[PDB]
Amino acid sequence: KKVLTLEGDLVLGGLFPVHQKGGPAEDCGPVNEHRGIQRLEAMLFALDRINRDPHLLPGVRLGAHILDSCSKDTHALEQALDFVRASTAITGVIGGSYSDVSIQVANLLRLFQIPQISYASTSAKLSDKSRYDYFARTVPPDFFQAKAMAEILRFFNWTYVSTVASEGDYGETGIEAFELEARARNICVATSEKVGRAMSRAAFEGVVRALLQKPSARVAVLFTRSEDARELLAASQRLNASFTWVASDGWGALESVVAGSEGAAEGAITIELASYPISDFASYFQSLDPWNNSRNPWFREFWEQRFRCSFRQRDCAAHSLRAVPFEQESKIMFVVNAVYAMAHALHNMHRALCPNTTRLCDAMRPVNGRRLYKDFVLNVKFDAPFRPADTHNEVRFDRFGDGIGRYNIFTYLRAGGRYRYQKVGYWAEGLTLDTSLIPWASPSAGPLPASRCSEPCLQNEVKSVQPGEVCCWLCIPCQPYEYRLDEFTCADCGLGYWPNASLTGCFELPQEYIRWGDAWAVGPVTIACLGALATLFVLGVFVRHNATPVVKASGRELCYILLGGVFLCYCMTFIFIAKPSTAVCTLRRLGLGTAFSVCYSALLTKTNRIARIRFISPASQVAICLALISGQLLIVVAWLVVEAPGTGKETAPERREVVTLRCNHRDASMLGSLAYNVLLIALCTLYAFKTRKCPENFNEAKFIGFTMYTTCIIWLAFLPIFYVTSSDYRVQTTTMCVSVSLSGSVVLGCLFAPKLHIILFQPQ
Amino acid sequence: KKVLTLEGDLVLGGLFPVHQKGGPAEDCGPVNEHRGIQRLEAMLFALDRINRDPHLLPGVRLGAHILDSCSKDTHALEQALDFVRASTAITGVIGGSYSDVSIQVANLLRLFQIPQISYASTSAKLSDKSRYDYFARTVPPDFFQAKAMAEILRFFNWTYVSTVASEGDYGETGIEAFELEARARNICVATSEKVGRAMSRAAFEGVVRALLQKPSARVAVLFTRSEDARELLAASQRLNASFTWVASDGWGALESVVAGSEGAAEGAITIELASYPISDFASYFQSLDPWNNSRNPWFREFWEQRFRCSFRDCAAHSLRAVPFEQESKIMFVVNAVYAMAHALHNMHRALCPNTTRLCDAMRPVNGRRLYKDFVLNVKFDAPFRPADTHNEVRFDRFGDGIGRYNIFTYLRAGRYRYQKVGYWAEGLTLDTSLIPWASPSAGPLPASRCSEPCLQNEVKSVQPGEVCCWLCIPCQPYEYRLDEFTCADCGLGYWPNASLTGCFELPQEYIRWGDAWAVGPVTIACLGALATLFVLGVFVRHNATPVVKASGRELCYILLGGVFLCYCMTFIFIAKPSTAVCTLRRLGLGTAFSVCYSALLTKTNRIARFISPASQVAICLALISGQLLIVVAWLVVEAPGTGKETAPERREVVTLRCNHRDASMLGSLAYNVLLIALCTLYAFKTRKCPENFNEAKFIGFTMYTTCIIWLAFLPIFYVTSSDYRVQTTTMCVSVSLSGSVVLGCLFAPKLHIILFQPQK
Ligand SMILES: CCCc1cc2c(NCCc3ccc(OCc4nnn[nH]4)cc3)nc(OC)nc2s1
Ligand SMILES: *[C@@H]1O[C@H](CO)[C@@H](O)[C@H](O)[C@H]1NC(C)=O
Ligand SMILES: *[C@@H]1O[C@H](CO)[C@@H](O)[C@H](O)[C@H]1NC(C)=O
Ligand SMILES: N[C@@H](CCC(=O)O)C(=O)O
Ligand SMILES: N[C@@H](CCC(=O)O)C(=O)O
Repeated sequence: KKVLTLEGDLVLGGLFPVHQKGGPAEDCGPVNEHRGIQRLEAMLFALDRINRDPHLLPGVRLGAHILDSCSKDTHALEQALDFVRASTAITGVIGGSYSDVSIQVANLLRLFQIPQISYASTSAKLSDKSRYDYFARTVPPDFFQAKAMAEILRFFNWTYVSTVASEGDYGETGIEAFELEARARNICVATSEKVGRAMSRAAFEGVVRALLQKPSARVAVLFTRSEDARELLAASQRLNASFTWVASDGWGALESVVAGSEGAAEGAITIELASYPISDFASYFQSLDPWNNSRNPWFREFWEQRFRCSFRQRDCAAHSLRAVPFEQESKIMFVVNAVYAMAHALHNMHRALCPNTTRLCDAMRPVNGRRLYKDFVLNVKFDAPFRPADTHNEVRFDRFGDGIGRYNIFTYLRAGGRYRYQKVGYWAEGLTLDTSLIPWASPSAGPLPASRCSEPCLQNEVKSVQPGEVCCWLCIPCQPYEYRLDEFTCADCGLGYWPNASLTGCFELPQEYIRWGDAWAVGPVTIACLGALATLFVLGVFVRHNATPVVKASGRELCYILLGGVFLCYCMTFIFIAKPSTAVCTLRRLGLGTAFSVCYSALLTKTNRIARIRFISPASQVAICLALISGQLLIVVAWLVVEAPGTGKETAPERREVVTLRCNHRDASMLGSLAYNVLLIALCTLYAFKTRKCPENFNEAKFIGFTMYTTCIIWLAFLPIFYVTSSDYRVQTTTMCVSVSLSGSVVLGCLFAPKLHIILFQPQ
Repeated sequence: KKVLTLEGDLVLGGLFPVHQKGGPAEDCGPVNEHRGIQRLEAMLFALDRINRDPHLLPGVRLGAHILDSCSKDTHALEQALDFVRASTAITGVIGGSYSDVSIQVANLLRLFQIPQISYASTSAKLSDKSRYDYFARTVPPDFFQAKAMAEILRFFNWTYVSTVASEGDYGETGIEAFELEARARNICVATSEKVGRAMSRAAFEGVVRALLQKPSARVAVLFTRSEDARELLAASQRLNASFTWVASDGWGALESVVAGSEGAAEGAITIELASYPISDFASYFQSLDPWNNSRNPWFREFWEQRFRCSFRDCAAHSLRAVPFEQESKIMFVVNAVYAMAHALHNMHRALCPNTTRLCDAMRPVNGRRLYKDFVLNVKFDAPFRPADTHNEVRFDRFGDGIGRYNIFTYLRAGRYRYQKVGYWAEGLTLDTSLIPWASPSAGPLPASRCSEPCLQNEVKSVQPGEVCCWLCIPCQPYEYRLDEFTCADCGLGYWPNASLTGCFELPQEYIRWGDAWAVGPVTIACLGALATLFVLGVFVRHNATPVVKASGRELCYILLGGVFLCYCMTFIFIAKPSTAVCTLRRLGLGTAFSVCYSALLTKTNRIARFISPASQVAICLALISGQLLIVVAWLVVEAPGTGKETAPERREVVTLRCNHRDASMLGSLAYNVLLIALCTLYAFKTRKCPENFNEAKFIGFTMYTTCIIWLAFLPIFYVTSSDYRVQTTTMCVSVSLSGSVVLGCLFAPKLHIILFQPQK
């Protein structure tokens, strides 16, 4: 209901938010001590400085008609009728501390052609000159704050965040640009909330809970007014929640937002417009008292709110503004600039429109607002008022009547104890953060907070993206034989190889075979050596005593061939344990049959000659034995011609199983040669059953039959053991040896023990 | 720049979109015919009918001051300055069509206390009476169309959808409400697009292409103004793109939107406010011609545009010959005018009781009184109503209407037409028979979803909070799925049913009686049993024969019996296991071996060296009963049971096994081994004299052979403990061979000398 009026030739209107938006019962409550009173005193100070300037409007004195908007658009629009009710007359309006108020006032003012310059309105909608064609401002739009915030988020690897925004033209227009800029930097948003004009504490707690619903998103982005930010921070403190805040210029660097909720706000990052303090305004504002500053109608209420006193008790005289500290507001410069800009415009008009006189002129009595705005408002160019030493600034408007984009970045920190605000880098055309000043980001404290949906998969895991969400992937493990060729897919190697340590490689593994130094090779080798030594000893004994009647009673040539066969029977253990080659496989295929053929042929001839006792000479006997041996050899030669002498490396469903080196298919030759021997054995047994006759010095073929029986029992009992363990061929070939050696040892003991018994125990 | 003025005692304002929005070049474009001239003539007709009624304002003549908004808010406000310049006087303002114009005008009018009633304005923001405290309307808000659309997009199963909006209050608020309602029902928005105030053809084509980038969403939900819809349809026709359109009342049922783009628009579904046609208005409009309708300044431009003629050969045409199609919202305009008239009549009756002409008290009408006590409390029969209807005019606490809607489809008959298929008041009802593609035998319904349904055997896993999309995953071949999200184990020894929800205990397994591995011995055992029966019969018959007389005992008959029992035991090993079968196997094996070796223990003892016909039998029976004692004690200690086996890589493989472990048998075999070491020892000590027919060296040979067999067999058993099939085959073969050795080695010479060569 109050208005500030100062007489002058030309009157400039003003609009400031002196009072905060009251509650339901009352339209307007408490006073704004920083964004209200100080800005108004700045405008008054600029007017006073202009009115004693000889170079700027020497003969024209500027008046003022200042109103209060009370942070509400309807109240501001109701008050704004005073500017247009005259058509005293108002040339232009320096106003706007909010975007809704500015838009509503511009919509009304454009119908009467009244220029308007704003000092704090940063909405992008106002750059459309087809809708708002009477408007200028000294601040940049919100097109660049979204870019700055997106780059700040991208710097710290924050890819999963949450946006809280306010309702109107500042909050939604800013968040749409932030969402576009996030899209252009591969970022992703989880949830979105909005705050209404009328909101209670319970709804704020609901917003906090909705933010807490997603635990992975620990970063909250705010495009909010100061009151909404204060209430949200208070609610978060009450509910004991912890977030890392990134806020717009609504929070700025105000101390009232974080008053009483210091614990919740610590570690936040905020953006503010770049500015400097003015030295004259401090000395001007620190000399004001209610008994001299009569022209301001809202000063006494501010005095009572500030110093907590009352003029009724006559106790407010002691207090003074000098003793208490002074913290100048950020946008004061902008306010001063706006006023000076308008002044300069009018000066140029007065210089061009009528150069004859210095006072006002009959042509310029009713000022034209189209000419003034279109020609002179947008073409102003001067040096900034009260500029700090060694710094250069300038006052200009773009095509859209907007300012220049420069911002400063602040953190809230806990001192060594009171809380203060510090610069952490500029932002002009690209970020320039200095990470040393932020406490939460020096590495002594800990690693930087995290805001990702899903953690990075391991080198052995692969990524399969879930449809509908880029930021979140599910890790998977590859088969143990599989290597990871690319980030989102892995393949398997060709059989015979194994993944590299880095798992981006294929490597041929260790070919495995039985080795000489193994105990499983040592044992059979020792047994074979002992058998060979025993055979040599028996041969040496028979040779040494070759003239005794008992030795002469038996054949000597057949004894020698049988001893040689026994020796070959033993040597095969050693042949069959040797590393496979081009020659060793041939010996493995040959010697088994050769040994059986030699031994069984010797037995056959011995029984044949005893049974017959034609062609009984020691040479007919040698010929028959050699023919019987050569028969088996014929088959081996044929097999060598029929099949291929070679080897093979295999694999099995269990791919881990190493590629063993084995000989080629040996089915037909071995089994057939089996016949070259088992049939011969059967004939020998038959002739032994027929040799029971004509007893010789011995002719106890009861021993040869027993030998054959024991051999059949032996081998025939290896067949169950084999299938039992068809794997581990290295241990598989630890039965063929130990059966062949046993058969040979049975034959040797059977044939030689009675003769040695006679040789030793009796003279005969 | 032109104004329509009619004199009267009281004046009502008006605001209609007579002209379409012009381009960058000019302020005002071509004339708008349906939401223009028709509505303006409806208002004029309502005023003239009110100005000749016995019961409503009999002594006061109402005037009019009607302006043009040209589809722009800035132009509408510049024109609306005329209403407040008096502060002639304006009693009320029958206001905007589009929501932006209404909001802009209301912001200015609330300052001077001038009531306003709108038509066709459906924005939700206007329901907030803290800001627009002088605004009323006869149409419901946009809070219910979102519900209607979300239920049409759920009757048919659509879940990946796209949205297109117009910049401004109407489109943005509507899309926000629709998104909330869709989330509430599990409907998910694929992509979101916006249309600006000034958009070129390339921008519309870009919007179409952006819609065409995600290809599962084939349904587009438009909540936009009519001109944007027309331009988007033209762009879609040019680029040969096909979608299913769901539109709000901005499209409505206008023929202008679908002029020349019939192919792209076919099959669309739109929503319109519920209304009826008035019959007096048709003849009123159809009777107009430019020579007598001189009070309307915009009529000649409409005539020129409509009939394509120039007044500078215009009299040949007539409006009666052409068909007439009434616009949907004529009733609402008539209702608004009548509501204002009734409010003024009631106020006049309250304040000027003794006169019919205006009195001095009402001379400057008080806006705040008329609106707070008379406008919101009107109630009357809706005028020009159908013969059997009950529509009434009233306002709620927010000055709103009742929410009822109709639903239309666009089809080809060869002319095209709109067809009504249902309505929405509080619950959705629609007839799918009238829709061509929704009718049966036409084919499957158009589909739009993130993921197709999972297979029977598969399970879906999704990220948390992902309510629409689903990622299917195959469960393991041996797992029972608890619910769609998570598969689980079914149970050891069980396999999942065919339906993948049931589970069934696997069948057991035991040797099939026809496997050749087991068949081979059943035959060997039969042959051995036949031989034992033969030998027993021959020796039983010829007891008189001297070969029987020479040895003189019955341990031979015992031994034979034992041999027969050993073969019957090898019959009983290859059998279906049970408790009794386990006991029989665990008794008979030891019994048969101990019997045979005890017998030959007797004969070796007897020939080693009081020897009596009963002492030898007593020793044999004592050794047998000793073995029976041991086996019975060990069977009492370990109760016989049956079990089922399973293991780490068992893959549908079940088994039946005896509860007794293999190693527990070992003790009995140890016993028998010692027995053998004794029999052999004695057979070694008596290796010289042939007491009768050389019957000692044959006994020695038999002892050695049995020792060889046991030495060969024992490790094969331990090595083959791993595999059961080979174990049973080897056990059967070894036992059968061990019996055959004793038989053939000992009983062959006696049979040969008795039968083949009788010489005793
Ligand atoms: C009563 C009858 C006694 C006889 C037995 C007998 C016999 N038996 C051994 C047969 C056999 C077994 C497994 C093998 O797989 C193992 C392997 N092989 N190469 N690498 N690993 C290979 C061969 N071979 C032959 O000479 C051919 N003569 C005879 S006389
Ligand atoms: C952000 O991510 C990049 C990508 O690896 C990394 O190099 C950079 O260090 C991250 N930022 C910080 C502050 O660690
Ligand atoms: C939509 O899904 C429900 C759920 O199974 C189903 O009952 C209904 O039939 C579906 N709609 C149509 C048109 O089939
Ligand atoms: N930039 C803020 C104004 C805040 C202030 O007055 O400091 C807005 O446009 O909403
Ligand atoms: N109901 C639409 C206008 C559509 C019409 O003109 O009928 C709105 O609120 O903007």
